[PDB]
Amino acid sequence: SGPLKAEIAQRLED
Amino acid sequence: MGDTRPRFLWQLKFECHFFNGTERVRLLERCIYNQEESVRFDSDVGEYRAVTELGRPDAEYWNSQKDLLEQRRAAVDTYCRHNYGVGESFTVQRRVEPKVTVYPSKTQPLQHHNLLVCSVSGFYPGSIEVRWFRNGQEEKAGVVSTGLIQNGDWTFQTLVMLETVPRSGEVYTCQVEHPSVTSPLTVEWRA
Amino acid sequence: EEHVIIQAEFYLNPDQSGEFMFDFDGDEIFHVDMAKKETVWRLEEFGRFASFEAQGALANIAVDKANLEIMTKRSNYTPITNVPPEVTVLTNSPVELREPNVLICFIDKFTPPVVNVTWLRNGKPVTTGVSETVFLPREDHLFRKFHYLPFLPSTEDVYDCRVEHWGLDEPLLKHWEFDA
Repeated sequence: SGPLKAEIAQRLED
Repeated sequence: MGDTRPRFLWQLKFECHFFNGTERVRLLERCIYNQEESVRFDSDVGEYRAVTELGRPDAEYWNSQKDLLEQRRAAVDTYCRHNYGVGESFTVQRRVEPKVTVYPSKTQPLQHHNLLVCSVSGFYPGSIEVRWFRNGQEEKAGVVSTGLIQNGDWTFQTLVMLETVPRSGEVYTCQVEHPSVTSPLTVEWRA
Repeated sequence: EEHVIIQAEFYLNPDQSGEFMFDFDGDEIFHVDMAKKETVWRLEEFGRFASFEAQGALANIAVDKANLEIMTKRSNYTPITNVPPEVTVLTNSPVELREPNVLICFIDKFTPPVVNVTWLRNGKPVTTGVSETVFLPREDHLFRKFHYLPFLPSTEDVYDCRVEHWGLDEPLLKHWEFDA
C-alpha cells in the first residue's frame, strides 16, 4: 500500500 | 566445503520497534563485525554510541556529521512510520485461521495409545492459546508442546500433547483461541 | 513490544556474498537478488500491494563491502569463529498416506552464512521441487535458513536433510519417516 524505503548505509572513516 | 580460508563478516541492521500501533516508535541502527556489535544508533538517545572499543572511532566520526544525525533522528518518522503505513494492510492486518486435528499416539513405540496430539497449523499471526479438556473440564497436567513453530512462509504451527490413559466413554476436547476467529475452535475425540 | 520491522544486509569475504532483505516479525517481506539486481517477494501477493526500488540495495552492498574491508584491516585480520547449526526436520501438517505435504528443514543458530544443504530420498539426493529461503537474521547475530521439499508420503520412503557447515566436523543428518 505504497513504496518501501531503504535507509542508507554510511561509509566508515578510512 | 573443501575450503578453509578465514572468513570476515560485516552486517548492518536497522530495526524499528512499534508499540501500540504508531503511537510509540524506537529505531535502532546496529553494525556488527564478525558476531560482535561495534556501534549503535538508538532513537531514544539521538547519537551514535560505541558498543566496543573497536567502534569508538566510528561513533566520533558519525557523531560529527550533523546532517546525518538530523536525518537519523527524523527516521522514526520518515522511515519507520513510513514503512509501517506501507506494510500495515498485509502484515499487521494479515490473518490466517488454523486447521485443527486430533489424533492419538504413543510415548513408547509399541505400547498403548497414551498420548493425544492436538495439531494446529497454517495460522498467522503467532499468538495462540491451546487448551485440553476431559469431559468439559480443563486438564492442566500432563501437557507438553513443541512450542510455537514458524514455517518461514508466514504461517505458524504447534503440536500440543496430553499424556493420558484413555478410558472408554471419555470425551476429549482440544480448544484453540486465535485472533483470526471470534470464538474458540474446538475438536472432539471420543475414547 | 508489538511489531518489529528489520532491514538487514550483510557482506562476507572472501566469498563476496551480499544479502539484503526486509523482515517483519521474523518473517521475510522480500530480499534483493544481487545477480539479477531485482526485488524478490516472499509471497507473490506482496508484489501486488507494495513496491521497492532495488537500486537502493545494490548501493548499500557497495558501502558494506567498503566497510568490511576497513573493519577487517582494523581488527588485524581476526576472522569469524564458525558456529555450527541446529537442524530439525518437520512436516507442514500431520501426514496422511497419499496426501501431498511438505517436509521443512530448519537450519538455525549458525555463522557465517555459508551452508550446503541436500535433501535425500532413500539415500539418493533429490532436486525436483526443492526450494529454500535466503539467510534470515537473529537477535544474537547468527543466521537461520529454511529448505522445503513437497512430497507424496508413503510407507516405503524415508528422507533426510543433509547439512554441511564449516563449524561441523561431519555432515549432520536429520531423518524423517511415516509413523503410524
